[PDB]
Amino acid sequence: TTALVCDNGSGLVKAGFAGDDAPRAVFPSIVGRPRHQGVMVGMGQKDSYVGDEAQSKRGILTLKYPIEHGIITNWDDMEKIWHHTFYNELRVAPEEHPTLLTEAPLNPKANREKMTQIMFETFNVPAMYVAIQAVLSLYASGRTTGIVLDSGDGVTHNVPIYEGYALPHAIMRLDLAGRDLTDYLMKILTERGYSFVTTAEREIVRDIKEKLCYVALDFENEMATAASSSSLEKSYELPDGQVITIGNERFRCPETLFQPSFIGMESAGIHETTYNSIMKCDIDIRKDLYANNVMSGGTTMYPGIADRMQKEITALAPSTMKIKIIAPPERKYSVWIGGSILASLSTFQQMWITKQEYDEAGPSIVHRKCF
Amino acid sequence: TTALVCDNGSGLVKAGFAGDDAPRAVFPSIVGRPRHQGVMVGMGQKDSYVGDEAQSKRGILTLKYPIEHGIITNWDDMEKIWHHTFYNELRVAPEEHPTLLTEAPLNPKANREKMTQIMFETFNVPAMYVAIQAVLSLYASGRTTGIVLDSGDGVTHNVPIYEGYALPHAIMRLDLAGRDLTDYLMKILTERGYSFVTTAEREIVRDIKEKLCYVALDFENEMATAASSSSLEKSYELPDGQVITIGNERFRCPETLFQPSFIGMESAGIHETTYNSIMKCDIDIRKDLYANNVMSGGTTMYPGIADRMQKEITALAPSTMKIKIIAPPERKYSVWIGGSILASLSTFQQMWITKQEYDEAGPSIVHRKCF
Amino acid sequence: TTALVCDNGSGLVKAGFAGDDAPRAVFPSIVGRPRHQGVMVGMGQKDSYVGDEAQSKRGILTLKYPIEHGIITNWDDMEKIWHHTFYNELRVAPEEHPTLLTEAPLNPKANREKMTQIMFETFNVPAMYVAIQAVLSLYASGRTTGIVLDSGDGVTHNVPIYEGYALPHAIMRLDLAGRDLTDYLMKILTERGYSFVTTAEREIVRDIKEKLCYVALDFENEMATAASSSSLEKSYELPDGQVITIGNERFRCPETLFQPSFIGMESAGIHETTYNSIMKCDIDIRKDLYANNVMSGGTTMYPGIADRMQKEITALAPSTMKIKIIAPPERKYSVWIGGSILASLSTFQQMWITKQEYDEAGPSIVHRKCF
Amino acid sequence: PFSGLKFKQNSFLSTVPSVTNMHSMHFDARETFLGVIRKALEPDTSTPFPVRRAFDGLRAEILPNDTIKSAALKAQCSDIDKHPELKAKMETLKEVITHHPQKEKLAEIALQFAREAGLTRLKGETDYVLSNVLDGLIGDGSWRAGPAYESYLNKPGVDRVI
Ligand SMILES: Nc1ncnc2c1ncn2[C@@H]1O[C@H](COP(=O)(O)OP(=O)(O)O)[C@@H](O)[C@H]1O
Ligand SMILES: Nc1ncnc2c1ncn2[C@@H]1O[C@H](COP(=O)(O)OP(=O)(O)O)[C@@H](O)[C@H]1O
Ligand SMILES: Nc1ncnc2c1ncn2[C@@H]1O[C@H](COP(=O)(O)OP(=O)(O)O)[C@@H](O)[C@H]1O
Ligand SMILES: [Mg+2]
Ligand SMILES: [Mg+2]
Ligand SMILES: [Mg+2]
Repeated sequence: TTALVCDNGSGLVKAGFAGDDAPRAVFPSIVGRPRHQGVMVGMGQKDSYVGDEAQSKRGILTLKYPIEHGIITNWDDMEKIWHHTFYNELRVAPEEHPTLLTEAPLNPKANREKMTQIMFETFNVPAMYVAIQAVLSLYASGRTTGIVLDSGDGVTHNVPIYEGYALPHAIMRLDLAGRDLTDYLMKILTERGYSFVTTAEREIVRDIKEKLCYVALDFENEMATAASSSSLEKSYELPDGQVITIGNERFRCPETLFQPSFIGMESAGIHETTYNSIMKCDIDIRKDLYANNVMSGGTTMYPGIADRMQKEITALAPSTMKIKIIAPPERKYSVWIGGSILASLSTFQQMWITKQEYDEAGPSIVHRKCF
Repeated sequence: TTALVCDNGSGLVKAGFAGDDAPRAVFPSIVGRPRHQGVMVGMGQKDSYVGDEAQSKRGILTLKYPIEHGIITNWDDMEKIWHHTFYNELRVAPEEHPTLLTEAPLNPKANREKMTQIMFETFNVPAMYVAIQAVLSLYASGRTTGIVLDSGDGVTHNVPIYEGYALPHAIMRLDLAGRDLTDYLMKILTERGYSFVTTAEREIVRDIKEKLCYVALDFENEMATAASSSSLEKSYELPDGQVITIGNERFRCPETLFQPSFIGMESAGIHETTYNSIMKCDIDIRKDLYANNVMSGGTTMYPGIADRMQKEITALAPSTMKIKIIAPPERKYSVWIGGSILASLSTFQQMWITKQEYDEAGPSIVHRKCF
Repeated sequence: TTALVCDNGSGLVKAGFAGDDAPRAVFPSIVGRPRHQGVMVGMGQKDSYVGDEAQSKRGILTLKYPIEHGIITNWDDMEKIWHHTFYNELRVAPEEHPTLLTEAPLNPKANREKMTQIMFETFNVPAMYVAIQAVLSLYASGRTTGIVLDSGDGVTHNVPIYEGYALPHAIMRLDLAGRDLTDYLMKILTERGYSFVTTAEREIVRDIKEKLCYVALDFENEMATAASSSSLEKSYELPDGQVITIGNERFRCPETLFQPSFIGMESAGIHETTYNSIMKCDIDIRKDLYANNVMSGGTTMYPGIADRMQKEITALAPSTMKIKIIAPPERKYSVWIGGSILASLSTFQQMWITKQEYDEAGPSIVHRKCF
Repeated sequence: PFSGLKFKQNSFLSTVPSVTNMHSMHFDARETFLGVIRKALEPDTSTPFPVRRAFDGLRAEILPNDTIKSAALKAQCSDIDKHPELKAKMETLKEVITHHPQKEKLAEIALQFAREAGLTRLKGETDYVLSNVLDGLIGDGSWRAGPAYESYLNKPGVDRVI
């Protein structure tokens, strides 16, 4: 009867039932094959771990992600992770409950067409629906207008939207996200000698990143604090026991969101592609978009990210009028929670994609369901 | 029907049936030719004693070992000792029961290829299997993870292994073992004048070693106890009757395991090639290898060897996290007992090497059976 | 007046004057302490041999390298080797000639900061400069564009660079190199019983490697030639006199460059991290990088390495357009020769790091000199 | 018959396991080699639709994903004469993988699974899928003998060397 909502996270698959406040189970989107001998006779089974059991056993696995840049690449593994959601951790029959997949805007069509074809012809769900990420996040705001800095693990994107109506031409999207943060953090740990090489260490780099890295309010003046390096450094215990420490590399890594030339991609920062999105929008809406900026996605859980972009968009906006940065304390789950709302609306049960209308339509039916 | 497991010990051949708790018969791996006149007419027969009857009659024999450094050298004598196992002391027909030979890692290929060719084309056993030493010893632990300080009579080696999966590149192996202890003990008895020269006396040196020699907790501070030589010396009755005594040479001999420069081999000690093995392993496993160190093999029956390496690896490990040394009270038989388990598993009877698949394969079949 | 250029080789220190075609003196980067009694009275002096005199006297020494993985570890010994360069074999006063140290990209900062602090405050050179390895190697090419497979003794790395301008984000670097070849060759000689254990034998393993090992064009089909082992084996005389022979282990050792899972490191091979570097580069340059691939460094003196990677990158590139592998016959000295050119340019004498600008700057001056 | 169809390059490099992995005794090399061939034959999205879902539709009854479907697949491989319509559709896929643009890179890795993992330990008695897929990549089909030999014993000189 009830619906399931399962945000296909680029880094962390978030899932749960409709109308629930918190998502039921959140596990990292990691499938992993083992890579060693296995001279034991009993424990050599289960030749592909996925999810949390791949997370704990990460030392003997080649951890690979099925989704990169918001684009689902390895469809063989992507079945394996969805089978882990429904059966292994939600323990629900997928043939009984309707689902609601979510995806980024401006991804390829085959990322959407295969995703519905692998949903019906494999899992036999009754009805599905595909939602744009950031337009779910306004339902989490409980507010019907304003652009969204939805920065995930794999992609960041801005979906400007006035009350009801979106701006499809002004949707901007950058591939710089948490993996591009993690890969750049791996580059700058080598300057302090902490050479973290392979995928098991690429996991523990993210544990360094999510526990330590903050973004600076003023980059140069706080870099000068790291010159008189007195109180900047913290220190992190690795899983083996030996401890690291990190100085200016702690805040220099999340400046990739603002200077994308650090990883060498030629783009504007997410403070500027914010303003470049609002300049693309029509002139009446611009007063309301400046008062309504929703930070969303797990990348935007950096401390100081709201105080930075409120300063930095103010540098780009005409200073005669106010800016606001709506950064709720549930930004990590905002796409799910707004997804949990939208499936629960009584005006929505005609907006699904049912199987009985799929069968004469084929996989192109989702292109005539909210583009 | 039942299987035999016969650990080809470098010093002591351990053998018995599958599923038995204790090995059936343990005898030293000594073949010996006589070396004198034999002017008696009746007792001049049996021109090559082997095993316990060579042990008791050791005064008139040139006792030689067929296996040195874990490598089987004299294949003519190695038939003679295996014929003594099956017929003379186990009294079983080798053509009826499957066998399970065991061997050290990183030994030559011809030590394995000849060993199977001399098993089928001489003894005609139905099925055989060759196991790495230390991976049997985890079956004796009943635990699926952790490195093994498997120090035998002829070779010591570390096989690090996480749950199921081994680390083949991190297998380290040193040739320092009990014979290198015995030969160094013969060198330092001459400092007290106890000149033990030939192979019969080389046997009774080992009886001195296994009854007296302990390893020191702190080498220098306990050497200083031997300066005020008051209570260190014990005393040992030789088989002729005259008695010896031994002071600092009692603990200085098993320090060869820790300072291999005493016998002049340029290596790290077995406390350090432990840590050098775990540094070679990947960073997640290192927390679990430190909690799981299995002492194994008859050399590690020295009293104080567990209290030493728990101290000494702690000096090398990062001190923020715990170390454990799993030293069971059956370390002498741990390779056999784990070998007795592995042959008894119901999931193993497809893992043999049968004769009917040998005949089209030849002796290279064991290289495609667990390397 | 003239400048010195001294490539801090990870395995072989290459040194000489500026503007010279060949480096003046090449000696292995080995310092060695003796490890025995020294009961002679006269010859017991010179308690630390280094260089060629440690090479000839290698039987009584513990040969240790000061640099591993391109990172200078033992700074006490690293003074001793540089003192051997300037005084003992170049016979030049370091206070008169400017120097030019070279180093790998993506090494730690303290490998660079200490290296300049130990250059001025110990040797008092007038001016120094630190260069990236592979960007010197294009000067040896006499060509201003193309990536470089600069594989040394300690590290391999790719520095993609278009005409003038480098690609700093696309610099890739793997620690697999000649020592990881040598250590794997030591592992696979034990399969033929040739147990070479300690550092003196680790030296003669490299003499086996550099004289015998070739890389195969097609690995599996030439492995099948070793099945019908007729003409593959050569044979090598050890320094004692006894001779070895080697079959499939001759080409299976340099396949570690292509299958890094042989030494168990989880990475792509150097054929693939080539292509992974060029995919990171921008789309216009990719046509010119494919026509310009410079093999460099002494590891790439394997016969057949050019014919292999020209085949293997062709398997990864889009086949509509050509590939080239620029493998000159001076790849062993290419980093030095390009270093000999760069110091000789008339437009370079303002690009040094002088002492008079060092004194108010401190060791961080090299971070504002070409990163 | 499947014209106008193509694949993306290097589509299978993430799927091929390490060599130390395939030296496992609990490594059933069938369903991980097919899993390479499954990923390697993933059709690129530049192919048009009505040739895409037909070739994908041929796959799901030939190269399934679940370990129970491929285990069910081997069941009719014992009596492949009595199942003609699936047996006849297999050589179509054999024709497709014959014209695969990375055939040599497949055929290099396809018999790398044969030796290191022991995929071809039956050598003439392997079932119908592993037969012709290897025969699709290896043209002469000379994989019957050759991985078994390993040059066991030869001593052209002195004894143990120390
Ligand atoms: N508390 C945190 N602090 C810093 N970074 C975080 C935090 N939580 C998550 N992240 C980053 O956000 C990513 C999770 O984003 P995710 O919610 O998966 O986006 P999506 O669901 O759209 O893929 C993680 O990879 C991590 O790098
Ligand atoms: N109780 C003991 N105390 C001290 N040393 C012992 C003891 N028992 C055996 N040893 C030493 O261990 C060696 C036997 O090791 P063993 O278990 O036979 O190894 P392997 O089976 O590999 O030859 C003997 O040489 C002996 O010196
Ligand atoms: N002619 C050769 N054939 C094969 N291998 C070689 C040859 N010359 C050098 N090598 C290998 O290359 C390494 C030397 O690389 P080198 O040029 O010294 O790198 P670096 O200068 O960065 O230290 C040595 O380890 C040696 O094993
Ligand atoms: Mg998200
Ligand atoms: Mg033993
Ligand atoms: Mg060098």
